[PDB]
Amino acid sequence: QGEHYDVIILGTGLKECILSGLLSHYGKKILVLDRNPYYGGETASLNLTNLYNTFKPKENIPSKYGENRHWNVDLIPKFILVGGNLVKILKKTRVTNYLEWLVVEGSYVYQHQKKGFLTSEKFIHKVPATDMEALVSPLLSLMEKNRCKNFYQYVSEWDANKRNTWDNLDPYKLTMLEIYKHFNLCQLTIDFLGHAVALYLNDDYLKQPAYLTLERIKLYMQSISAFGKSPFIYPLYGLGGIPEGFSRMCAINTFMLNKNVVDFVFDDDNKVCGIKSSDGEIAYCDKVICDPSYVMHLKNKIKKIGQVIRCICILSNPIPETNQTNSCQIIIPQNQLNRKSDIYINLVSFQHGVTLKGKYIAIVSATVETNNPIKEIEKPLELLGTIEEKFVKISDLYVSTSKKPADNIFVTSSYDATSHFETATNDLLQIWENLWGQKLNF
Repeated sequence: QGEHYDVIILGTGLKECILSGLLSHYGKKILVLDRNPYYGGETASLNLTNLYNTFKPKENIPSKYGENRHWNVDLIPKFILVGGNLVKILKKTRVTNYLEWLVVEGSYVYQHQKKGFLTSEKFIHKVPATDMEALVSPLLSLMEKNRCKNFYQYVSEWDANKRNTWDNLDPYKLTMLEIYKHFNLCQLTIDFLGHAVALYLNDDYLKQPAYLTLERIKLYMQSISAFGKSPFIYPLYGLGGIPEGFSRMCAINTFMLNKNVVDFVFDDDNKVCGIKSSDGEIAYCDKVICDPSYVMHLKNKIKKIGQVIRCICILSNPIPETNQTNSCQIIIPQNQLNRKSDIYINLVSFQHGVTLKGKYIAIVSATVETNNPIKEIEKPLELLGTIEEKFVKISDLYVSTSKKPADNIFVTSSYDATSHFETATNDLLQIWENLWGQKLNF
């Protein structure tokens, strides 16, 4: 009798949209519903009116910021690694072409260098990604430069499946730390390699087999060649083209805003079999994918693991010491700020169609470790020069309580503090694997 779908998806956050795209691509019958009057959920894109309504509702919008059409401010701007899986997913689903991609102009890492007699105090530095960049890197002593050049040369020719490229270092038996020690790299070198090139969140990889990390370092290095300036891209007008893109694509094989779900329907074995709205709509389904906001009434679905702070800052000029770049990423390794998790800064501007020409947006993101998260981002904010306005959002971080829920309600994790997309893609890939029992193939 009633409407029936393979999967009903609740929320139009980026992960939900991407998963909807993949389901529609592989022939599944889906319905996508969102309580909000706009797409994007926690990853929504805001114009000026909406940025101000959301964060500064008592204030007039300054005239100097001009018209709404120039502003597309992602709440959660994550850059995308050229060689990563999101790009592969967008290719497969044929959504890539609804978007225009522009390279992020630079990649920086924080390493404090104290004022000397002939050298200024420094904080952030270009991340070297070729042998030649390493030999010339201010991150490395004269000597360490040669060593890092040798390391990059090695990785550049290294192959996980060709032993004659290993120089007798077994990457399945040796740990990454043993590989570093073979090249006699120092701790600060290890710091930026692990956090800013291999793009890890912590130093657990040091004790794991080397091949995992070599592949990632090689991937970073390969990813630059596409656009040269960095291995990261971001769409013109920001990540808001993505839900639009997927809505348009899925409609071929639909998405609905302003749809207020008020209940899950469960069968006799407590497995999801449908959803109901406040407007007396019902549909049946075999599975649900949703963000944590849709399961706040349900038992043992999500676990809070912490909070994230993001501070969106309007600047008058590029970030000092980033070579006047119109877009950039700054990775701050946790040991640099005496803390237990990294801090990240993304910068975007008129280049990516997200701000008025002459204005910039820097977004500082951190995992909350203290009673006073605003204080935790004080030093990072000092990197930005004159800040015109700040828009701060602190959010709870949830993860799902199991990878393969018996009830067939698959919950996406909250977006983490990272400035790039990998961990989001990893979560949606894990959800995909467990929906159908098979990894996505590229």
